[PDB]
Amino acid sequence: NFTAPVTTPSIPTPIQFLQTWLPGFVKVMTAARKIDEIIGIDTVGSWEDQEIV
Amino acid sequence: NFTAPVTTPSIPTPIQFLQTWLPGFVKVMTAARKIDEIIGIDTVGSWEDQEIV
Repeated sequence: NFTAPVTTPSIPTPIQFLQTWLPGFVKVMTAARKIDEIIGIDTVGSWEDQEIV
Repeated sequence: NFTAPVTTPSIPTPIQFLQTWLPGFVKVMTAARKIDEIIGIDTVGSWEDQEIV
C-alpha cells in the first residue's frame, strides 16, 4: 500500500535561512603604538619638503 | 444557689480575630547567578533559529 511518494522524503528546511549573522566583524590587534602617548605629535612642516630647522 | 448557666462558661474570644498577618511571604533563594555580571548579555539572535555566525 501507500503508493509511491514521487519525491524522496527528507528534512524540508535547509541549514541556511536558519542562521543569523552578527552585524560586526573581528579584526586582528597587532602590536601597540605608544610613541604619541609618550612624546606627542607636532604638525609643523609641509609635504614635498626636505628639512626641518 | 446561683441556678445554672445553661451554656458552659469559657473564655469568650477565640485565638483568631486576635492575629495580624504580615503582608509579605519570604522565599528561598538558592545559589547565586553571576554569569551576567562577569560576562554580560547580548541579544542578537531570534527564536526558531539554529545557529550563530
